[PDB]
Amino acid sequence: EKEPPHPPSYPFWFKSLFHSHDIPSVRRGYEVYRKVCATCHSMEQLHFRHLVGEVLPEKRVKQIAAEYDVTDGPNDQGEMYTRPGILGDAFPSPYPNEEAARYANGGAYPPDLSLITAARHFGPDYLMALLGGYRDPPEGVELRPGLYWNVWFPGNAIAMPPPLMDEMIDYEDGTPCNISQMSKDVVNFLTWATEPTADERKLYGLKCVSAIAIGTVLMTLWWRFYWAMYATRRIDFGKLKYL
Amino acid sequence: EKEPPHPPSYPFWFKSLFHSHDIPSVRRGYEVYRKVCATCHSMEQLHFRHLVGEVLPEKRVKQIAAEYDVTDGPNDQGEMYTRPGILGDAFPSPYPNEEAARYANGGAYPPDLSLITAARHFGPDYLMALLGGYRDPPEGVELRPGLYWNVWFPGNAIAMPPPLMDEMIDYEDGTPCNISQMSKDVVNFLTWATEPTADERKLYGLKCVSAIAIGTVLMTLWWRFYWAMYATRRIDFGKLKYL
Amino acid sequence: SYPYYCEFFVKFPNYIPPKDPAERLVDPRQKLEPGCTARCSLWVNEYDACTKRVRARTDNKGNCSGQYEELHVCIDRCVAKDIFKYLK
Amino acid sequence: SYPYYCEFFVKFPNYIPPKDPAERLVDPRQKLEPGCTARCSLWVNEYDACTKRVRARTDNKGNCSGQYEELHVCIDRCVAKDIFKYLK
Amino acid sequence: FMSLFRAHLVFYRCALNLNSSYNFGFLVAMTFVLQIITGITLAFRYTSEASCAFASVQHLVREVAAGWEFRMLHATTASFVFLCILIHMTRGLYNWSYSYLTTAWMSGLVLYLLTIATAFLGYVLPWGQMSFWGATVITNLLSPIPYLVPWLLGGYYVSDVTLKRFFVLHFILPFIGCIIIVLHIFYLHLNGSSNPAGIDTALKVAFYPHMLMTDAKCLSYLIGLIFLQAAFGLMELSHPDNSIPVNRFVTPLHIVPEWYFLAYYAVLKVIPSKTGGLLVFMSSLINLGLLSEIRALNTRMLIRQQFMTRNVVSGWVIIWVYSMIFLIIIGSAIPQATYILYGRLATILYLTTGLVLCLY
Amino acid sequence: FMSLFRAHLVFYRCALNLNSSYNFGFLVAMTFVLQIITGITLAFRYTSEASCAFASVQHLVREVAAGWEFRMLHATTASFVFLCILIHMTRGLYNWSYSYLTTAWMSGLVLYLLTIATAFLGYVLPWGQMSFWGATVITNLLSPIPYLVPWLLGGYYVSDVTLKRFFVLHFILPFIGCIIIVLHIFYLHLNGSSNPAGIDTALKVAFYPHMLMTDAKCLSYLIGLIFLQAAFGLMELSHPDNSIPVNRFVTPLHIVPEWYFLAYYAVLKVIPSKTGGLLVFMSSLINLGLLSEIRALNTRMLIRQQFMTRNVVSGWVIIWVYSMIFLIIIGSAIPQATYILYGRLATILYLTTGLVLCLY
Ligand SMILES: CCCCCCCCCCCCCCCCCC(=O)OC[C@H](COP(=O)([O-])OCC(O)COP(=O)([O-])OC[C@@H](COC(=O)CCCCCCCCCCCCCCCCC)OC(=O)CCCCCCCCCCCCCCCCC)OC(=O)CCCCCCCCCCCCCCCCC
Ligand SMILES: CCCCCCCCCCCCCCCCCC(=O)OC[C@H](COP(=O)([O-])OCC(O)COP(=O)([O-])OC[C@@H](COC(=O)CCCCCCCCCCCCCCCCC)OC(=O)CCCCCCCCCCCCCCCCC)OC(=O)CCCCCCCCCCCCCCCCC
Ligand SMILES: CCCCCCCCCCCCCCCCCC(=O)OC[C@H](COP(=O)([O-])OCC(O)COP(=O)([O-])OC[C@@H](COC(=O)CCCCCCCCCCCCCCCCC)OC(=O)CCCCCCCCCCCCCCCCC)OC(=O)CCCCCCCCCCCCCCCCC
Ligand code: HEC
Ligand code: HEC
Ligand code: HEM
Ligand code: HEM
Ligand code: HEM
Ligand code: HEM
Ligand SMILES: COc1cc2[nH]c(C)c(-c3ccc(Oc4ccc(OC(F)(F)F)cc4)cc3)c(=O)c2cc1Cl
Ligand SMILES: COc1cc2[nH]c(C)c(-c3ccc(Oc4ccc(OC(F)(F)F)cc4)cc3)c(=O)c2cc1Cl
Ligand SMILES: [Mg+2]
Ligand SMILES: [Mg+2]
Repeated sequence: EKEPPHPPSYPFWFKSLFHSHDIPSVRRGYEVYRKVCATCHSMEQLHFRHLVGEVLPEKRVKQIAAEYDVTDGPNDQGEMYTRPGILGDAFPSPYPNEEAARYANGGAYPPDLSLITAARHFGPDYLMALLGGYRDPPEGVELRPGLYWNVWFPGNAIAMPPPLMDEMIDYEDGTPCNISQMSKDVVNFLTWATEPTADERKLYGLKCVSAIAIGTVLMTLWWRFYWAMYATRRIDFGKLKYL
Repeated sequence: EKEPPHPPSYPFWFKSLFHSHDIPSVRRGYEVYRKVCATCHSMEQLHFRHLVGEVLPEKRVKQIAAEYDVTDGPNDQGEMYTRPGILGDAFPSPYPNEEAARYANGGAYPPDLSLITAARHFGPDYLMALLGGYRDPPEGVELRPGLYWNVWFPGNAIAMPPPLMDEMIDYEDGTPCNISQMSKDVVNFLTWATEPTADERKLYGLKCVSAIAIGTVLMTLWWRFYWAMYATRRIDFGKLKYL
Repeated sequence: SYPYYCEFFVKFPNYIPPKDPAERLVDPRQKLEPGCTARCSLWVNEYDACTKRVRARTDNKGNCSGQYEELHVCIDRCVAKDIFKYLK
Repeated sequence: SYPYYCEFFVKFPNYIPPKDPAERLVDPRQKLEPGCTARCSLWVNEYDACTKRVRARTDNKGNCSGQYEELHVCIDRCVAKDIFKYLK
Repeated sequence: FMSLFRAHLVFYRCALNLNSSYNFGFLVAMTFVLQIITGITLAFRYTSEASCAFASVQHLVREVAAGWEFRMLHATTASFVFLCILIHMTRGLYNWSYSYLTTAWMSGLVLYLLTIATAFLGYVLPWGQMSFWGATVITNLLSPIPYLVPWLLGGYYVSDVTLKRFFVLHFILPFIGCIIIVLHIFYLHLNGSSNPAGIDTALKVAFYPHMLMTDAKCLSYLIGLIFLQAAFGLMELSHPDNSIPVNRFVTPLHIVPEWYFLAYYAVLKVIPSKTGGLLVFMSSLINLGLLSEIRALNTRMLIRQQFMTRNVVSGWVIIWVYSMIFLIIIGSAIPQATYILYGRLATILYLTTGLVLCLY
Repeated sequence: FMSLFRAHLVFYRCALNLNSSYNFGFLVAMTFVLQIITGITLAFRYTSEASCAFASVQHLVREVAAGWEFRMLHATTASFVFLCILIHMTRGLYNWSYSYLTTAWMSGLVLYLLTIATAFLGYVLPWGQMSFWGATVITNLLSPIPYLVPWLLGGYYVSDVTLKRFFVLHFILPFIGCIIIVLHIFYLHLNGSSNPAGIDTALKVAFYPHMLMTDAKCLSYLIGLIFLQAAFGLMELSHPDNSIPVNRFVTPLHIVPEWYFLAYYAVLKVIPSKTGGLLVFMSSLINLGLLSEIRALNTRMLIRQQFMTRNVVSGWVIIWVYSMIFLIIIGSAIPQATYILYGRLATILYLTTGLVLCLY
């Protein structure tokens, strides 16, 4: 084997010390997940209540949850039933178990995407490149059905078909849709979903690292205050020279 | 309310320091559980392998396990299936959940009997008395359907119908069956099932308590050996009296 | 936390064989109950007397559960003394 | 263990509005690929030359994956420099 | 540290008239050791997850080699911890040991409170019916103190988060206790121990071998009685309801804690007010602590000999002991008006005897 | 104990020419303190059950207030523990401190092994892919020793029982380390510390305030750099595969441990024999321990000054440092014949430099 190529550095807004997530783009990436990726991928750690006040308002999240049928029970007779979703429910999964997922995808398992940007090298840059790396095979490489060639996937042979194509959904804010736009948006959503506490973490760090730095200066002055009394000291042997 | 009556002391063989379980009676009590009690009660902590070499031989336990249909999976297609039982399986439960159990018993839940003799005061003596305590109600007490009068059950009103009646199963060893015989046998089985390590525990204790006792005697002699040199000591003031 | 608590000075009985094996198809409690019912007669009378006092009251109140429980507890304790002699 | 690792000295670009909103219905990668394909021409020729050497061999062995991967990696790195200028 | 070992356990001089009443401090220490050894061993296979805690204890007994021995030894030895402490404290009240061993008495009281808290934490871990409902009640008597309850549990009820943190605290507190035992011994050997007659004397001998062999003899009896009870089950030290899984919507018919908490649980049960019952708790501890300053409460010079021998007026500690026994019986009974009347009679004796110990 | 506090932290006299190379012992101690505080706090909400361990860590970060801070501080500070220790050990090899501070060197080596074992136990607890497969491999290098593996796991494979016991050991070992730090300091203050010039001198001053303020200044930098990395994520200290659930039937494409174990993992990788690679491990530790007796290995009287200043032949410790750095690069690379060739080149330098330190 060989070392895979390092992906390029895209200028995502969140990459700076002083920056937050880009929420308008996080919203559009959630439409892309719901209408394209959710057909094969689960996000089992996310719950609808996580979106309230951080991405979408409460009344809008309720409408999205209620459009799904969720299993609950047991009832008084010891049976199972279905009901519309509520804020407390988790994102719905497309398959009940892993064996059923592989059976529907030719033996390949689509991984859970709850921590996906923390679970790959280079994270979001890798995901952006992957989504636009499908090419025709090179001379001398023939792939059997169910496999596709990709620049950035280790080994080049991936079992996921190209998920994106120009013009396929209509954003709600009017932004024109294309493969590159959807890629940038879905990456932002999945980066936020990997750790929604990123903004709280960074804002607290700025307050702390700045305070500690100032105290470090003060302690430096207090140390040199005592350093000078012995660095300027005079010791004479035999007789006194100068006062 | 009032304090329930203390049950009488029946002479079970295992009650002595030096005694083991009565295995011939444990065997017959397992037939009683399988053919009468198992219809309403689960024993979820017991496994077929627990019976091998301690109550029944291996080839006989396999035949009993295979007479049940056990759920297993998922298969390669992500589906569930059934198969005959094996030594590794647990005793089968009659209901899937507690809500289904109450629905079939007028709202009352038959408790799990895996630790039953450790979970009631006076244990096996209480269970023996309970099973033969059904009587007609006294003057002035009228019970609604689904309740029965019992001498030893707290409050006297129990929701379990009388489970035993003379002549209902045929033991394999030829012992004649009657209500009192079945009661003694089913109690022995359930006492063993509450802790199968009882015989190992008691036999190790005899070896240990006897050894420790002997060492206690030896340490008593070693202590009095040093006690005597200062208990027989003489101290005189002024002048020496005796040698 | 124990399946049972061991006891001292327990009398373990000897099995009494029957005459006809078909005899033990009926519960051997029936043979011991009459004798045990005569020894608890002090409570048989307190129960019969409490029924009359309740049958005579005008209102629909009163019961005999107290006397009834004491009576049958006395009998069960008398049966336990010997029941295991007839069980394998 | 982090969603991303922060970076220093990142150039955040300014959005370039289009002329007709319907223009951005096609992927704006097509406008940047030709220019980026000319700057990586050193690898376009190594790939075309390796195909001839493989087409001529008698046995059914040989491939051009090595040269092909280097070529398209060069282009993707050239596109990344400016792609976000045309995305909201 | 070997010069400290020989100075305090070999050449230390003691009065010749010591007896077994002065051996129970060593026995308590040995019970801590045994608990630390068996406790750590149980921790290798215990699960704090509420949904699986109860099952992990049973699987430990039913499947693991020797698992029954470590489980039953840990449960039995806990009862012997409190019996030894009780005899240890009663000797002090019989001989007025706190007269001159003041900081030894106070340090001991802190150790007693630490052991109470440790035992309470451990009894919730097996997660049976009595685990859940006993914690719910005992944690409500502290309701008068504001917000002292919802935080220790980290929830609106004794949920699964309380169980995780009770495990960590239970793990830690015994080792803190071992630190305070060192202080306890520091304050004792500062003054030297007393003796049964209550007199000063120059008739002393070295700890080793004479006195060391008495401690060893008593250790043998302790190990034999623990194993006797553990391996045969002669007494009923645990409640059967804790062999039942938790049910949050069904309260058991009779809620009673372990025997070593019963007496004071009865006192708090016969006092109807909830705030007045907790004040009674503080006053009792305050009385025990004040005995450290008994010399100063009267200008007459005290003596250590209390003259209970052949005395028909008895002594206050003896009267307390029987009042405690009487209340253990009340605490184990079903509530009934008659039981409540006598329980209040004994509660007065239980409290008054403590107060009059400060008088002479 | 306050006379010991003032004797060893206030009036203790030190050479005037001390500098920051003598401040990293304090920093290591402070990292232990921070780990104990954050570790205990994490334990209140961690679950050792294999089926739920991985989920308990994520729920801790995603739902609990300030849960991200204690998780990320514990992970970052662990890296700073090993960086400080490395600088601490390198100062000693530069100044030949083990010449007369013999038992201080040996005690330190024991502390180093204890810290290695603790870190290895902690890395398995989150129960991701790297947790499982790194433990499986590192526990097979010990296969030459008979039956040293199947018992530590208590099963036929790194199962759910191994995880329960790694939690208890990880809990305990740090506190044992705190005991050995006391011995370490005992052996140091027995002889007194050295100085950068390697000479005896009477120009000494008291620890407080002059030298105490240098330790405080360095503490500020440590706390600021830990929080900088913890709260912003500038460096990549953890592997991404540990954010994936365990799969027993799928090995990850690249298995590599934490950076502070990489170098010696590379040495063991370029040696084909499995038994010869473990002998190499013992010989290296034996060499470090033998330096405690460097005075006796030659009859010529040694000096502490090694004369690296302006010297073109450098020193053996410097050459070792660069060989270690070179191997960290090899360990992080995909196996390839060319990498293996150079890795063996550096391994020879890595080992030979240790041996020649015993020569003079
Ligand atoms: C012919 C061919 C020949 C070829 C030859 C080739 C080879 C050449 C030779 C070999 C060369 C290499 C040798 C090896 C290297 C080391 C050599 C050496 O020993 O040097 C001696 C040299 C001098 O030693 P020294 O005089 O004893 O001073 C050191 C004392 O310890 C200092 O003691 P102190 O701590 O007590 O400080 C005293 C002083 C302060 O002293 C200094 O500042 C001195 C620093 C060096 C100054 C260099 C100036 C050079 C320019 C010329 C001189 C200036 C003009 C002077 C005019 C004088 C007029 C009278 O205090 C004050 O003045 C008052 C308070 C201000 C200080 C407090 C500042 C706090 C800042 C915030 C802290 C935040 C905490 C962390 C939070 C998280 C992160 C944000 O030491 C150094 O300079 C060491 C610097 C170490 C820095 C570590 C941190 C680096 C962080 C980098 C981050 C990434 C930056 C990336 C770049 C872009 C950023 C935007
Ligand atoms: C062969 C056929 C079968 C038959 C044979 C037997 C078969 C069975 C097996 C063989 C058995 C025998 C084998 C040979 C044994 C050889 C060794 C021997 O004789 O041992 C005695 C020997 C006596 O020691 P000593 O040095 O000779 O003399 C000490 C002086 O007596 C200390 O006196 P002092 O003047 O120097 O100190 C003053 C004061 C200083 O205070 C203390 O020393 C501490 C407090 C002592 C009093 C303890 C009671 C207070 C604690 C209450 C606990 C309540 C429990 C809560 C639960 C309640 C549940 C309802 O102590 C006292 O006042 C002590 C006198 C107490 C007299 C109690 C009188 C009770 C009267 C009851 C009247 C009942 C009336 C109603 C009747 C109704 C029916 C008609 O003790 C030992 O050697 C101890 C070895 C075992 C160590 C303990 C390990 C187990 C821990 C659990 C048991 C705790 C109690 C243990 C005794 C504590 C004594 C202080
Ligand atoms: C404004 C615009 C922006 C720009 C401005 C900057 C912006 C950024 C922010 C501001 C930054 C500056 C702020 C002001 C700073 C004021 C304070 C200051 O200057 O601090 C320096 C000051 C220096 O101390 P000093 O008392 O002045 O002098 C001590 C003498 O130097 C001790 O010497 P001695 O003679 O007494 O002892 C002998 C021996 C005794 O041994 C020791 O002391 C221990 C060992 C020392 C050597 C360390 C290296 C060995 C360890 C390797 C670690 C490997 C890591 C593994 C991972 C690898 C991954 C690949 O020590 C030595 O030999 C030391 C000399 C080492 C020279 C190294 C030369 C390197 C040459 C490289 C050549 C490269 C060639 C290829 C080039 C290719 C490209 C062309 O240090 C402090 O005050 C320490 C404060 C922080 C405490 C540490 C807390 C963090 C822990 C992590 C960092 C660990 C390293 C820290 C330094 C350790 C020094 C011993
Ligand atoms: C079914 C038609 C799928 C749809 C729709 C999406 N994905 Fe998927 N994905 C699928 C499979 C079968 C696989 C396994 C590929 C293999 O060869 O093993 C994947 C894989 C991924 C991955 C992992 C890539 C890696 O490096 O391991 C990612 C990050 C991923 N998929 C993302 C993703 C996105 C963003 C989608 C919506 C645009 C999406 N997938 C849809 C199956 C299917
Ligand atoms: C369904 C017809 C049952 C059969 C067959 C058996 N049991 Fe049962 N049991 C049943 C119910 C509905 C209850 C609850 C009673 C109530 O009022 O709550 C029980 C209860 C028990 C108990 C618990 C008694 C107690 O003190 O709580 C025991 C020990 C018990 N049952 C034992 C038992 C045995 C030995 C059986 C076979 C001989 C048996 N039961 C059969 C329902 C039914
Ligand atoms: C004086 C010291 C100790 C006392 C008095 C004590 C007391 C108890 C008690 C009463 C129980 C409940 C037993 C039961 O009913 O099942 C218990 C359980 C437990 N204890 Fe201890 N304990 C002590 C020390 C320790 C230590 C030091 C540890 C671990 C380091 C420990 C670990 C455990 C565990 C894991 C359980 C649960 C298992 C069980 O309930 O059987 N204990 N403890
Ligand atoms: C873990 C708990 C305890 C341990 C390990 C312990 C240990 C000891 C030991 C070894 C002794 C000396 C031997 C002896 O006299 O028995 C002693 C003496 C003493 N202890 Fe304790 N003890 C504990 C709790 C207590 C308590 C709860 C009290 C009182 C409230 C107490 C008060 C005393 C006193 C007053 C003495 C001196 C007795 C005298 O010399 O007259 N101790 N203790
Ligand atoms: C938990 C780990 C350790 C702690 C907390 C610790 C602590 C300390 C402290 C506070 C000092 C005095 C201040 C200083 O010189 O920095 C010191 C000195 C020393 N330590 Fe460490 N140390 C640790 C590990 C080690 C190790 C791994 C070694 C060597 C293998 C070591 C060997 C020494 C030596 C030789 C000195 C005396 C240096 C001299 O005076 O020349 N220590 N240690
Ligand atoms: C020198 C002392 C210690 C070191 C070097 C150390 C190291 C580590 C490391 C490397 C991890 C894995 C972090 C990760 O990748 O997620 C970890 C996890 C953990 N440690 Fe520590 N630890 C120390 C002390 C302690 C102590 C004293 C405790 C508890 C008393 C503790 C409790 C835990 C727990 C519960 C975890 C699992 C949570 C997690 O993985 O984030 N640690 N430790
Ligand atoms: C004169 O001689 C004596 C007087 C004594 N006086 C008192 C007050 C106590 C005592 C102290 C603390 C304590 O802690 C408590 C645990 C649990 C609770 O609450 C509940 F509900 F029980 F759990 C209340 C409280 C329980 C009891 C003694 O041991 C004691 C012993 C002797 Cl010899
Ligand atoms: C001349 O200067 C030096 C020489 C040094 N020599 C050695 C041999 C070491 C050392 C000791 C123990 C150790 O422990 C090990 C952990 C893990 C393993 O195995 C594996 F695979 F990595 F996990 C093997 C081993 C790893 C490395 C040093 O630190 C060291 C430091 C300095 Cl300054
Ligand atoms: Mg006075
Ligand atoms: Mg020499």
